Amino acid sequence: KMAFTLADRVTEEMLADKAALVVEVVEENYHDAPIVGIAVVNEHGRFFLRPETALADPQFVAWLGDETKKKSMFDSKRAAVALKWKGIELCGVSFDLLLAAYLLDPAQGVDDVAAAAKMKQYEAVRPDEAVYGKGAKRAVPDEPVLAEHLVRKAAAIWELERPFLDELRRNEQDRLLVELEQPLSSILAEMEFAGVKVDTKRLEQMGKELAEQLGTVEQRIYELAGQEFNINSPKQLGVILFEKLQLPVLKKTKTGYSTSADVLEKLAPYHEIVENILHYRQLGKLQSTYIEGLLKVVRPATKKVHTIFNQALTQTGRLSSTEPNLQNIPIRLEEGRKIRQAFVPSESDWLIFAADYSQIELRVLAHIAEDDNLMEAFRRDLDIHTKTAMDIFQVSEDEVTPNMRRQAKAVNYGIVYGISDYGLAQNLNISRKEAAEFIERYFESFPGVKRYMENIVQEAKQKGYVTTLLHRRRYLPDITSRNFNVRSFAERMAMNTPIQGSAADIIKKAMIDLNARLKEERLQAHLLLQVHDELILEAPKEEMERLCRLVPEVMEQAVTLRVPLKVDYHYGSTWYDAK
DNA sequence: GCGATCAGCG
DNA sequence: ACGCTGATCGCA
Ligand SMILES: [Ca+2]
Repeated sequence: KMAFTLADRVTEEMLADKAALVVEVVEENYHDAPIVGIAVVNEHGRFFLRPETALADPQFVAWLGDETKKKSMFDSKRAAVALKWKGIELCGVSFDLLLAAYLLDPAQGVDDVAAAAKMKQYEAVRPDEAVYGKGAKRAVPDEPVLAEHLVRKAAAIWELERPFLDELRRNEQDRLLVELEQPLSSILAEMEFAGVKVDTKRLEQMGKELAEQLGTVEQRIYELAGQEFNINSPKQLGVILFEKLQLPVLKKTKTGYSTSADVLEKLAPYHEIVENILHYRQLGKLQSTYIEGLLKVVRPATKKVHTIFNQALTQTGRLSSTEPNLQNIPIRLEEGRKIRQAFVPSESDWLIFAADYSQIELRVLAHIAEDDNLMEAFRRDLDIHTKTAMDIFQVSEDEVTPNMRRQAKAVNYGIVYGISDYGLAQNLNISRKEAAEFIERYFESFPGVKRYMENIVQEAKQKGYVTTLLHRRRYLPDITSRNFNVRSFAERMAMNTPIQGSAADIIKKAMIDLNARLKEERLQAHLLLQVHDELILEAPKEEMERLCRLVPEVMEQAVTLRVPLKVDYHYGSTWYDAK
């Protein structure tokens, strides 16, 4: 019901200098995954290609790698990375319908061409799920069904570029797509394909020593509990703590007794068992997620892990990392932080270089709210978290422990993002009127932040959305809901999203500037990971001293704010040592 | 499949 | 009753 050529060979009219291209990878994880078909729509017509012929044709391969041949795509990072696993470079992507839909409305959840197309009343294409099936029924259909689905996606992309571009322009989002999100997409592709090298012997050795500490703590719990149980069974664990040992019930869940770490810490005066249960969970988390979980996804021949950075998922414009998540590798507890010793450079006498922004979101907040005292504090490079710990625990800067600082950190962001006196008292273990008086005092010193929090909520009520400094957008229909709880959650989104989102815009700008600068200095250094406000690279040890001057400066100059941006940096033999 | 939980980011 | 995530696991 749509006309196209089922092509055998590649012809010159398939290689026009502007086209919609579909390079279909059905597997969710596209690393080293099969390419099942190719479709091209251009001025000359519509074409389906079998990949075993087009990807071995030198004229088609050259066309893919020629940046003057412009391609409109959906999810071009997926195609680019699977092509790299075929030894093929894709260049010239001038429109990515996934990123365009994500900028226009991140809450759509647009996961395929049909879902983006529906945004513009275009419906002559089917959902990917209806063509391939789901779960155990997933299959590549017969070639004519596949060829028509891929051509319909390409024709949809061909039609939808212009209406998407013109709405992006009306939102002031068109330079965000073309100068930020599309260039970042190619940089993520390289990072994911390069991967990160893992010391599997060291990981395996820690997993052995963990399995032995786990058993010990486990017997000390059973003995403290009188009997044995499934320490992972909330039914059983709840029965032990709040019936057998008769500990107080401080919190319930929708299913029963709460056993979260916040509760278990408040019960430590009552019984020694709760601190052993905490230690047990922590050692079990390291074992399942970060030992077994990481060994499960290492590619054995190279000892590399290849994450996928989802660029069109978070409601704020942050990235996320999946399979493995390399953005939540432990760091705070000493036992967990040693996991970072297994992350090593991919070549001998290379090193890991990490740089990160200091207090990025409070600096963004200072700039956006134009708070006099908050701006002045950062013009003095004050460490607000340490300063806040001193104020809370009535100590000196000498006696600010890392746990007090991390505590003050949660208070600093909590207050500006709408923490209540109740919530503050539960976090500090102070009375509820002391928490409220503290909150009033903090807004006495930063009235401009208070004003911004009110202004941004009223602006979200009247506009229907909030924006970031580079014009990312988030719609907030619930901001006018009549239900008090639903409306309150939306108000705190209006306070938080412009700040977190602007901080995501800034570090994405830095990654793009950094790559251009690495290239102009002809350095071998390349990005491996982004962790929200941190960039991790690897480079020959001979480039470290240049990177100590280049990277901080690039990051600090990514944008110009009314306060300076501050960047800390370390390097060494493993990720562990690069802090 | 989902909720509770916990690892990270602010 | 601060916000944004992803992984594991039990299942109330
Ligand atoms: Ca930081």
